[PDB]
Amino acid sequence: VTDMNPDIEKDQTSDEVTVETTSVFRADFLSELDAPAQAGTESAVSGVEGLPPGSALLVVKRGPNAGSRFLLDQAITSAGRHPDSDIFLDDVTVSRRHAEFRLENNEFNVVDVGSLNGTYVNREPVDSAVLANGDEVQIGKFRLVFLTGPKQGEDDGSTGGP
Repeated sequence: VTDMNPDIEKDQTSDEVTVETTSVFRADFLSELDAPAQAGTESAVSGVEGLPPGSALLVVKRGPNAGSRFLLDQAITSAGRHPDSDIFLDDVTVSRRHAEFRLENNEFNVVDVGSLNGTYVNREPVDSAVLANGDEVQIGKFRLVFLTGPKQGEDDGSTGGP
């Protein structure tokens, strides 16, 4: 103890405990959200928001880790602080998982199991909310919006030449 070259005979002042709780901050209570501003935007060239190739994903728009996603290409992914799952958000903020996006009834959903910062989905706490088009979920302290091909049915159309 007191390693890393004992020549550094310096501490803060005292104390030892700092990370007793998985890290708290930013969560869907005070900041990021602020107003019901829903961003109706597609992924530039598209093809990764309206995706029905047997896969769908929630993607964290922005929020501490940001840039992330639940891959629901498999029947269920653990979402949050994860050494090994799929959706890891910094792996420092969430109680291992806020949710696991379980596919039941052909629908992917977020199952709240208690996340450290707090669980919300569209400003409301739920049990298991369906992967939807454009809506976003709070896991810990990140804003995670989900997209998928399924929406209103897919009638298919290759005929579109004016």
